Amino acid sequence: AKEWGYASHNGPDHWHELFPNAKGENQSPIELHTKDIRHDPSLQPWSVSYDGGSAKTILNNGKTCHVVFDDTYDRSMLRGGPLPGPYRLRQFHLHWGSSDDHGSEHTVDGVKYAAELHLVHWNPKYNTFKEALKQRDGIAVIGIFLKIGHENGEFQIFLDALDKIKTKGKEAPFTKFDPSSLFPASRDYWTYQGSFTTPPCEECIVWLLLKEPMTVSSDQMAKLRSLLSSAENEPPVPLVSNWRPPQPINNRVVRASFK
Ligand SMILES: [Zn+2]
Repeated sequence: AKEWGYASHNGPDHWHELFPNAKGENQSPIELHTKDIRHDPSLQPWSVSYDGGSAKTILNNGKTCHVVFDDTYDRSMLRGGPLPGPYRLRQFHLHWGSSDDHGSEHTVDGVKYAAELHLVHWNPKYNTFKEALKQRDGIAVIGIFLKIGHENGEFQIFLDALDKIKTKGKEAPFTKFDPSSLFPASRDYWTYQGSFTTPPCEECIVWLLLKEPMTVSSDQMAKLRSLLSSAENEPPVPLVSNWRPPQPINNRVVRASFK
């Protein structure tokens, strides 16, 4: 089946061998150059209504750790911004690096953070997460950068569950958790259209990148890259890094919601 990873043989540069989309015009991530970004005053603020009761499970597919929500009906919503309507929250996951100096996927003015958080939502108008993947506005992603600093007690809630899913395939119950408690003070954002940063890299993403990072400690970052990519019974391979290099911007325009 689909065979990819982040190693030198199944890494980012070889993905296009098994997945064609990896060569489209609208791939992510990209690098943000504020000098080229104008403030679009037509952009409205965004808002969420998360039902912490919609959290179901936490799993380690060996590529990253996810947190799945019940998106079979309107429970945890995201609305506003450049969104044609409200979207359902499906899940979140992290990309990180080997050290605190790098790790994010998007970079601003040449600056890379320690990690990047992705909250994936989809448009109910398209009936079906699978069917939404076929539309340029099927998915909506909140992107949160992570910088090192004081320890985040909110984010810590989530980390205490990692133990239960150390290896690939693991999966455990994870309920009553509202990811909005991680959002930073400011809600100002960049926005552009792109794709998934993992195969099959569908170009169905409207991106909402926050200008302000959430802060976390190194102890917490360390915990994150202590997860294993190998299966429960296999030579333990640490999950060191799962970020994709920045792709070509092409003719895309990245709009700002702030001045
Ligand atoms: Zn992602």
